[PDB]
Amino acid sequence: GKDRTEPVKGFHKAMVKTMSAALKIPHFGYCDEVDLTELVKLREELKPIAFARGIKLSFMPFFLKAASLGLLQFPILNASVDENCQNITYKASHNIGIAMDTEQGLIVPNVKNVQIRSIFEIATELNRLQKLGSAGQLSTNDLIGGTFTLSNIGSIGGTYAKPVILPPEVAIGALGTIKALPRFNEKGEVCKAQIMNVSWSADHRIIDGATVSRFSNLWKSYLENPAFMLLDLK
Amino acid sequence: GKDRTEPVKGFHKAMVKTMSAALKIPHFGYCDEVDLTELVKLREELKPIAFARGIKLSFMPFFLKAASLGLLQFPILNASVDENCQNITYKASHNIGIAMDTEQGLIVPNVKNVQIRSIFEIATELNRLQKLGSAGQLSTNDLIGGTFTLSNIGSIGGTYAKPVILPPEVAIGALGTIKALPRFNEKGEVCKAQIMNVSWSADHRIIDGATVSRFSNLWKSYLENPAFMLLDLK
Amino acid sequence: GKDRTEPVKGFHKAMVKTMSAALKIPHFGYCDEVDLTELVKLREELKPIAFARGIKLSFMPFFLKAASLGLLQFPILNASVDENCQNITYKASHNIGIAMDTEQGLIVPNVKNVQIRSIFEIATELNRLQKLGSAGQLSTNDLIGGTFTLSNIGSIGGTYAKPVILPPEVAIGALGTIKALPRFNEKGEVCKAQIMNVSWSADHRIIDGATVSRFSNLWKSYLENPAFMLLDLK
Amino acid sequence: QGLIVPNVKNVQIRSIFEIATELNRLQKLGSAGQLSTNDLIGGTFTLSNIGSIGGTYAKPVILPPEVAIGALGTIKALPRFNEKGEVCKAQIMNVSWSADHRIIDGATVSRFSNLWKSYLENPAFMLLDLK
Ligand SMILES: [Cl-]
Ligand SMILES: [Cl-]
Ligand SMILES: [Cl-]
Ligand SMILES: [Cl-]
Repeated sequence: GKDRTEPVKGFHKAMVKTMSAALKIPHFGYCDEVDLTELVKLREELKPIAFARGIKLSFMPFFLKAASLGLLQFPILNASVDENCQNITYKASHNIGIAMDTEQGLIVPNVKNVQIRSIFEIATELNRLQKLGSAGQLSTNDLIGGTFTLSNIGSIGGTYAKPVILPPEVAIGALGTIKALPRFNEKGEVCKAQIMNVSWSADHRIIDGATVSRFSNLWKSYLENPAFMLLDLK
Repeated sequence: GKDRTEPVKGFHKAMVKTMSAALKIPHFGYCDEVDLTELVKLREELKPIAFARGIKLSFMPFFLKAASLGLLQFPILNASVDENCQNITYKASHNIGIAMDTEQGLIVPNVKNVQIRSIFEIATELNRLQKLGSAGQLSTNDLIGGTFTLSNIGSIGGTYAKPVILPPEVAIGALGTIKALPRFNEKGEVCKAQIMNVSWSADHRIIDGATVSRFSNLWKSYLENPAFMLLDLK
Repeated sequence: GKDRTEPVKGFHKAMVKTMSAALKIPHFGYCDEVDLTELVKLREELKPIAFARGIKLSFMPFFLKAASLGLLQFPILNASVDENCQNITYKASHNIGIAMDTEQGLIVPNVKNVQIRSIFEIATELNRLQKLGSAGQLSTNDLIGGTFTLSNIGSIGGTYAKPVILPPEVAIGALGTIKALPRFNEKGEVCKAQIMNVSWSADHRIIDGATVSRFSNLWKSYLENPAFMLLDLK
Repeated sequence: QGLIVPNVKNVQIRSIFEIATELNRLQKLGSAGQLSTNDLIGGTFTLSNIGSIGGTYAKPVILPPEVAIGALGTIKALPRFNEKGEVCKAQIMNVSWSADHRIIDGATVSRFSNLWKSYLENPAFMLLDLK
């Protein structure tokens, strides 16, 4: 009825500080659309195997593994920079953060070493981080060491977005809602295509547009043609 | 054929300062598409009732009422924040600004108290502000006290945007051109759908992704299905 | 397979400076889609004539000429601003930059005086700049005096982007991938339309929303209706 | 020179692509009669791709002291019912296993076979557990 004023208190303090720190990073946005039809079908095919094994199989495990595969080719996107971008540290480990909101705000735990983990393992670690995350039970280790972040806004809504890079990282993707839209196939006939938008933000002080674009294409070729991931997995 | 220097003077100075103060806000962007097929139809129907009552009715009053509805559920989006973001003021009134550009620069009049006004009353207030706005006669009271802003860029053109938040507000939305596109219906058949793009920017220091996304979904559902708006109005 | 730290050195130092400088600019984003079906056709009929004169004709010359035609009508976009944005210098020459990444990232040579050059002249000049750029042999003068930049991200991939303005310029545009989509014609029939996205960033300290937008529609109208460009060419 | 059987080492930590690379290598060497001791030794299990020449089914001979071997026949397009019940082009291959029945029982080879098969009938199934 009247205006209420309140302290930003406690845990809400971290977001203020994280997001303010991101003012120092000149964001270059790059977006695309990804045709996820073959992926949607694929997820359906593996749904029963993963249920049998006790896991719920979402799309994220696929996005994560493709991102990682992509980071092998473009390792500069899995790097950090110092106070004034004097120096860059390339990080061997793909510790990929998953953005979450809680009643206490923004939390980003990461799956460690995605580069040596299978899609099934990634699914398992996601379930774990999510359960812990919703019980307020994430460890310090779950939160530190993140090298790269994906944010599935698409689980609530949206198409395109402009996500905020988390210092000290240099890049973040936001995934929008998967939507059936009319699109042409190779014969030029109108099909049902499952279309997802992706939006990357990159620190343009050390990531040029070709890097992020080509990374995006590789990420996207992997998801549009899942079998392509098969080639180099062991 | 020749270069020319000029001072930024007078009313142009104000835009320099607002936009410069916005640099302190870490902007998070979130976008969506909205099916306005029922609303376009609904609007054609109310046109003559408005014309009879002396009012040009556009889409904005609907966008305004629906924003105020969502803000009731997500009042943090109608809030303000202080010098270095240590206190939130949650603001009772929904003073929603309509961003206009004048032969004089950026001007943001608002509709006071949208939460206690009807679409028709909002339309009346919009007509008043346009009369005065395009004549250069907006008054101090019409300009001040804004809590939240929408910007109808699509009255000129466009799809998505990155609007710039007006301090000390925490969010702003931009609406694109309503435009007919091929889209699937429930039966999986190809229809004409009146599609509009929405682009929100929010102060990620105190507004997380889920809040802007859920707000946006709510706003969207009020517009995709105007019937829902019926339920709670008095 | 461990971390490697490294100095940002040599040429990459320039990208850090430029992009850091761009933080002082409150970027406003405006985006749209452009129907290039006629243009694509048009280019197909011209390739032969230009191949016959020893010039590869891409889309870029068209985009450049149209931008140029638009800047004649909206000259504030081809302007520069000083230290805390107190004076605007309107630039007579349209020296449009073409953002390129080399094996050393960001290089932005420009075509001098687009306002007085033919599309064929612009193609020619773009060809000169490619030859040089990929040989790492662009000269000083090729790189200075830029007044406005285009960045054709879509020659790799992409739909929308949030490009970074290059001080002391006040605007840049990014062009996405040209992609066949299902679109209604005037009869209300589903057609194959050759669609491209454009994303504009502008310094909202001195360029307002209506200015970017109307400039964009003009540019867009020149491309959707290439005949329109004839009217005032000499 | 007759029968020669090199093996790809430690397949379980290699990708399809590395395996392909090793095959081309062993194929090259084999042709030039240049295979090393180390290439020929230590095999634990054998495949014979008879269908690079011909055949459907086969009875391949186990290589002591291994306990199993698979022969692969020619991939042929054959008419087969789909999920509906309509005739389709199906790309059909035969596999014949021989197993030392002193220690390998019928369910084992068969259950092994099914697993292999479904990996190949639904290649996406392999995506799932590779690293
Ligand atoms: Cl920026
Ligand atoms: Cl679309
Ligand atoms: Cl930011
Ligand atoms: Cl900004």
